[PDB]
Amino acid sequence: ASMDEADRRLLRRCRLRLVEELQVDQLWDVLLSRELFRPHMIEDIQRAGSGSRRDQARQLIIDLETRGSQALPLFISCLEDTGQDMLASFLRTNRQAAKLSKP
Amino acid sequence: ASMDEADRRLLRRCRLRLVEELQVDQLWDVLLSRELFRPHMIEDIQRAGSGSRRDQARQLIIDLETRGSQALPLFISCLEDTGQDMLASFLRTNRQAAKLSKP
Amino acid sequence: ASMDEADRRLLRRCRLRLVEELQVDQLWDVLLSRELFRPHMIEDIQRAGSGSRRDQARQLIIDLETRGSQALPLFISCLEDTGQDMLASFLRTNRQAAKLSKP
Amino acid sequence: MDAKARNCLLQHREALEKDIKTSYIMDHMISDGFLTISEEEKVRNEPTQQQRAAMLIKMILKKDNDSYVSFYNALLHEGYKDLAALLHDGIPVVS
Amino acid sequence: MDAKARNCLLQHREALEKDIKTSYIMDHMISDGFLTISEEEKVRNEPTQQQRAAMLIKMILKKDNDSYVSFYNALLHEGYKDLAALLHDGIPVVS
Amino acid sequence: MDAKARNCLLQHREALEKDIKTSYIMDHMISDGFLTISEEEKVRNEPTQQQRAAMLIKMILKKDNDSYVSFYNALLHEGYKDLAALLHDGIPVV
Repeated sequence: ASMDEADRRLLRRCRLRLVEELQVDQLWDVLLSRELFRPHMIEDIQRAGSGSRRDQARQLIIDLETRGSQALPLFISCLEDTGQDMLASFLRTNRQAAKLSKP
Repeated sequence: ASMDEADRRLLRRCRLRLVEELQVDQLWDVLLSRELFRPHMIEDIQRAGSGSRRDQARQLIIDLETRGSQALPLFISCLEDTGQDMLASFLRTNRQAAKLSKP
Repeated sequence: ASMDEADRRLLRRCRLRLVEELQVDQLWDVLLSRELFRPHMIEDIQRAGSGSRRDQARQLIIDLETRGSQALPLFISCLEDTGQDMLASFLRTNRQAAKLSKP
Repeated sequence: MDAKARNCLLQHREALEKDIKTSYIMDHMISDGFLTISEEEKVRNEPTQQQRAAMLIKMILKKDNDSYVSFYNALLHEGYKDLAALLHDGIPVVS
Repeated sequence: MDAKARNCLLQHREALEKDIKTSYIMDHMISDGFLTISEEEKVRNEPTQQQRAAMLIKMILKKDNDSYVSFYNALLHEGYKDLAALLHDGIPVVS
Repeated sequence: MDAKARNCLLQHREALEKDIKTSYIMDHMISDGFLTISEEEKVRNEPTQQQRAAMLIKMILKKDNDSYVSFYNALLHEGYKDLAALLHDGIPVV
């Protein structure tokens, strides 16, 4: 029930692309429904930095590292059912590739 | 080759004038197409404060100080590109007046 | 001499009636010429919310509390100038009533 | 306020936060006198609608009975008939 | 700054903080050159009109007479006539 | 980190401290890997911009060569061309 070092490595390696392309507008309700984040934490995500969607995304992927070993699949699914297809596919692909690359 | 203190002094002394007269509307595109700011920097500056022209202008001439030595002349060129000739003439007049007056 | 509590309380009490009846369509110039605000402040009050008459009126009576002691009766005078004799007489007679009762 | 009323509001929190437009309601509550300019500021200081609603309810929870009643009356005066109905059972018994 | 001035400013600190809007004043004080970009940023980070005003005055209290006068004229030019009148008695004279 | 690498950093620490915006830089430095969420948190929690810059630089000094390189690349990617050029003549080859 704790996120792997590889997943953290992934969330940091693609920090730029995530912060660039994450859409957090339709994401909240699903994030709460899928039980990925607690309401307190989401409340803090929305208020991180300047309210800029950018830094909201930043704090989101930062707080994602403290949500267990099932955080990335659940998050990617949240991306999927909010119409963020390409981002989902990118994360999924890079993640699986990362898993396969390490013996 | 960071922005010299004379230019900074200039941007600060004529803060009122700038935030009152500056037309940031058609200015964004020009600011980008002269590479004064990256796009996300522009969209960050655009949502500063209440989003009013005054606030946007304020954050613009505040963050302009960090863009380099030729940031101010470039900005004046931007002002001339958007047809804000009075203001640009004012800025060139006072910049030249300043750098010729030293010591 | 900031605006006394009786006046602020009087503005908050009949806040509804104000954001309902008050026509702001002509107020601006009179607000400017009686020195309650300055131009950029008027711009702010006009941009506030969605831009509807209700939102504008609301932001107006919200900001009015910060304009000093005599800010309220001055405001009332403006109502008298734009032909809003009714609302003006209401606010004035109610303020006069409030002043004549203590504790 | 009374634990019963608090329980009612909490019982219909998510129900309220999806439908309530804070502006008019806060106008009403300010007129009634159970909402200050500062509180209205920190509510209106939120970018989205549901956030404003959340903050507003979050504040009303710490207040007293007359606040609850003012809120109910606000809901009822502004067309929110069914939400007001939802809060009707939690209205504190009078005395 | 001088004792009399500092005392005046303190004595009217809350009256100031209830009304003034830093966005307007700080432009003037920046222009005059008795307020820095950093200090301005530190004030702007505050989440409330009251809190911002408070941080601003906190900054100014550690400054010289000229800064006080700048703040005063800043109030004057932005229509805060009453508060200016309040700060007027404690304006350091020139001999 | 190195001889004239860090010496070049101290040579122009003022401009760097008073110009750069740590928010934009730390993203690149994270994505490259030469910075951590903990350090990023340590830098993000500073009142002013120049203090964030100063903290970030303090952390850079303790790090190594490839970190200097990534810092350069961040500055260049974010449009700090002047400063990047001012840092160019300080890149090791180790």
